[PDB]
Amino acid sequence: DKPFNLRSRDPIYSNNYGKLYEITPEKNSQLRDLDILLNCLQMNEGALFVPHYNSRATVILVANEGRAEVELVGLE
Amino acid sequence: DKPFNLRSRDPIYSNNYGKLYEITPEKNSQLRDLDILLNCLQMNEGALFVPHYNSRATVILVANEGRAEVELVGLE
Amino acid sequence: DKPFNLRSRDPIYSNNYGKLYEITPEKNSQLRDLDILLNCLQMNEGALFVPHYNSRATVILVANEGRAEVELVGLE
Amino acid sequence: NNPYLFRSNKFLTLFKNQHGSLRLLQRFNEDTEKLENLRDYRVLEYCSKPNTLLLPHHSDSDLLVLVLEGQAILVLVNPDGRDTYKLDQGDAIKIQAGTPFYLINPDNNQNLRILKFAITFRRPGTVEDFFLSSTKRLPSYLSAFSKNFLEASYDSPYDEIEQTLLQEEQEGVIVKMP
Amino acid sequence: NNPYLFRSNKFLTLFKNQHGSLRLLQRFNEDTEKLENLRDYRVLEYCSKPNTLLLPHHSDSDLLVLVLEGQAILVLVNPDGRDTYKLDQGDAIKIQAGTPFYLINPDNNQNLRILKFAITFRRPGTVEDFFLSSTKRLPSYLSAFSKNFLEASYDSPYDEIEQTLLQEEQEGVIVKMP
Amino acid sequence: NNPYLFRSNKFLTLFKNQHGSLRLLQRFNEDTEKLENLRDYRVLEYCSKPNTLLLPHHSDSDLLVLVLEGQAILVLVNPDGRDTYKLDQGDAIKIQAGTPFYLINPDNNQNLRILKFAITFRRPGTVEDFFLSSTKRLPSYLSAFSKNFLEASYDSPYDEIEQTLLQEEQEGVIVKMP
Amino acid sequence: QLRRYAATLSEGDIIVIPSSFPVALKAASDLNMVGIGVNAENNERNFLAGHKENVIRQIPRQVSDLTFPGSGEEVEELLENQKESYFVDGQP
Amino acid sequence: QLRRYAATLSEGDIIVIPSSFPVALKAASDLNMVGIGVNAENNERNFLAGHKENVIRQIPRQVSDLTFPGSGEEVEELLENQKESYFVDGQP
Amino acid sequence: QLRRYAATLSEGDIIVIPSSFPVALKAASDLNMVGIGVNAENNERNFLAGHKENVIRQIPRQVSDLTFPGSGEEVEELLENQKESYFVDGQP
Repeated sequence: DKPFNLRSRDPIYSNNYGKLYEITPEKNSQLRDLDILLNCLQMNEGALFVPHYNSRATVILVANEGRAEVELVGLE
Repeated sequence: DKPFNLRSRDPIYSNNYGKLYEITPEKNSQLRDLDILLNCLQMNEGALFVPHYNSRATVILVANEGRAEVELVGLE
Repeated sequence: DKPFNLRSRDPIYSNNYGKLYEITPEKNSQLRDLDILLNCLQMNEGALFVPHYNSRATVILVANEGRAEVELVGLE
Repeated sequence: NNPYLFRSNKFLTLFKNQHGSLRLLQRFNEDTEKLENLRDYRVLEYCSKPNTLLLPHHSDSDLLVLVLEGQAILVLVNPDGRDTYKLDQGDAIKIQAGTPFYLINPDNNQNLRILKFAITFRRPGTVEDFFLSSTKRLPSYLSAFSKNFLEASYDSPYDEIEQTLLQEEQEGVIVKMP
Repeated sequence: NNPYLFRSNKFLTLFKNQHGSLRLLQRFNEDTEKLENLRDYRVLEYCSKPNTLLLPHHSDSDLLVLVLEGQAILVLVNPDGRDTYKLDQGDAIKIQAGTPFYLINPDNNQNLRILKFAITFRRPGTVEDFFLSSTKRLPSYLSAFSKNFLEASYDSPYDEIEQTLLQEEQEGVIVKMP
Repeated sequence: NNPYLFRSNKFLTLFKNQHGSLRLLQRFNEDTEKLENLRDYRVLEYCSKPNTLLLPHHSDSDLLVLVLEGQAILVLVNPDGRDTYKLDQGDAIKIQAGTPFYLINPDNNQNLRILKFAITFRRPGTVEDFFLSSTKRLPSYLSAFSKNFLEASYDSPYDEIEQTLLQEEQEGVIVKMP
Repeated sequence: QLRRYAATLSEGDIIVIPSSFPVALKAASDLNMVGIGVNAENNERNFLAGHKENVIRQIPRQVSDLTFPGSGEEVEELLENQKESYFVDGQP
Repeated sequence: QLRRYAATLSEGDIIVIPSSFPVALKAASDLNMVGIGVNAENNERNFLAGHKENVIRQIPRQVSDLTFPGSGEEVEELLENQKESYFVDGQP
Repeated sequence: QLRRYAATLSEGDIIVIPSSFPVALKAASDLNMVGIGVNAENNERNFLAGHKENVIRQIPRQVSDLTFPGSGEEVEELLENQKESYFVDGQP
């Protein structure tokens, strides 16, 4: 029942230019019942999150602190 | 597979003015596969079911015997 | 993870006039996650698949080799 | 007025003879957008008098059967046997979609009232019944099968099938028990 | 332009006093058909200043609560007790739909920013809040209950209930902590 | 006529060169309201001749792959390795949405016919394919990325990426095996 | 906006009660009803009045003084002039 | 209303069979088909004709005399002039 | 058709990233974001550039010569002029 912190685990990715934290349903029961995924992105100025994609999850990205140039590729 | 009776268990609530029977999915496998809840309400004349609400279930109430003054509060 | 063959099991039905193969979710994990059922029908010329119906599954029938006279009864 | 209220006059008549009736509650999401979460559920009410039996039929939905008044003989038919159940007032039973069944009202005194809660899935919000028997409402679905097809299936002369299975016997789906 | 982008000006104001604010993101499937898979989710943002408390209310959806900035005292109320939680920046907590709760901002220095991710189910895509208190926005839902009903429930004179429970106290759902 | 029947001429052509074809069955709930329960499923048919290979691409849906005729080399690509599968007539395989893969037809004699049953979820009833290669149909999706972005990602001169990755090689997504 | 949906149902009538909506009903005569609740997993009832399971009653004294107009003890007192639970009377 | 949807499919053609709808098909020539059934959990087939798995055949003698026009034994007899199951002939 | 959706989000802004759509973003300044991903079970990320988890890099030499215009070794080489992973630079 207790709450949890997004940084209670080691970053999935923790480069020199940035860090991404991620808590997945297979690791937490509260998110399991909702089938939700949470992650905390941290990046230095000038750093780039290389092109990639997620296989099943649709991420709602919330800008909390700073500005980010994001490039999204879709097929219409 | 056998059927079941709505009064095979002790009332969840059994006052002096009324009684409410309830069979929940966590207690029965047939209802579990449907995610349905069944309850049998019994009340004496003049008795009142105090204001309350259900957290997740939407109850379809069927008047079987008698008349009932019901007051429903919603937010539109 | 390995793939599977539709004829890796004995036919559910294997008459003299025809054969029907069927792989159900309760027998295979890949189909379980999709809640899909696959079956392979094989029939000699002139043979008839007697009137029947499926209780829960909606079958998408694909004609692969040959012609078939199918009769479907619905209620509109 | 109120979108959560459904008076008894919001039940449509499926069938109603001098022996009983089958009522169907309109779709909950019919007149209001506030009950969209109830669109796949249908409520029906089966009402019959003493010594009557709802004929053999299967439905395309799962049915939570509830005996609001009286006693009943619910007989569920399997492809490898049949299961008999003595339904008593206050008893509930789920009838797996596609299981053929007949309901019997054995008491000679009091009537029988039943509530069937329908859980649809093939065609959300719609419930259908396939009666194996033929009447004025509609004729045994076996009758829709082409002449040749019915002869090969049952391996018998057509007039003989039309004689034993297909012709109309009673006038309704609810008959008096001999 | 772009159907996947949602600027901060796409958040509607539920309430906003000189103590804080509650913002609601428009429905993801509002202007585009490409986000139909996100129709049951709603994003809200709760913003309040030091020593303030969001009054008692329960919502009809499950809420993934996320503290984007500051610390908070989330108190979840059960029918047989209450659970206190010291929410710290970076902590998340799901609030079971229907659990009444109040959020408190204890620090006297920095503000409090919270993200509530809403998972709807009663009425997909819609989120409602029932505040037990009465204000200028709306009066305690307990007040909608008829005169007689409220007297029998609480077993007290009407003017006394209207005196203790029903009358308007503060002007908003977010008040300063004494 | 009939809403449950779908002739082969109800399959739309995604792509079709002198080496093969990819057909897509129209949405089951297209012309009739009676197949609403099949709205999230799509049927496709992949047809190719000897020594051909469907180029590298991933789809946004899960795919039940079914080899109706011939043999095939299905290669599923992981971020930490690749998995090779010798598909034989009558074999089925689910391809996890998002797994990049290429299909190869090794026999020099007979053609290859495959059925892909699509289970959609991101955008119900719609299936998309992202081919990493560039052609006349469409150019590698990597090419949509801005100049600077592609240079920093791959850490190389632009003309060199446009040289190795981005420029058009073959004319279709299905090529002859050298 | 707030809204009150009041009504008396007779044999055969039905009323759907959406989760989270507060509800109460008085027995005009000896009543017997049946409810078929959907989406029932982990459901729970919460009462606003009465002795047992009354939530208004678990709200701490401090915070209750700011949630309702009453004066800290006044609400606690009010919420207990009823020793009976779930089901009550209706005679003024 | 009742309706019959008859047709011959050739290579490539598809026919969707909604659960609970009765169905039958004759092989014009050597047939080979594939069915992709959805919502298959706890699915089961029920035959209306044939020896094995014929439901019309489990209906008790008593009740069958009221469900069909035939006379109690006449239906039982009819339903067994076929010793073969699932798949049959088509020669009149 | 192909389409590029580019933009800079500031505090409070949100961007939804549909599964399977390729995505990349550069930090204009020290960035801190939060993503709430739905339908996350068995999700996995796949990178198109970089050393670790780069898929373009697992495509066999043979087949890569037919998938891209480059000449078999040219692509393998290109895909490795970057020793860093997931996060990179942005200085030309």
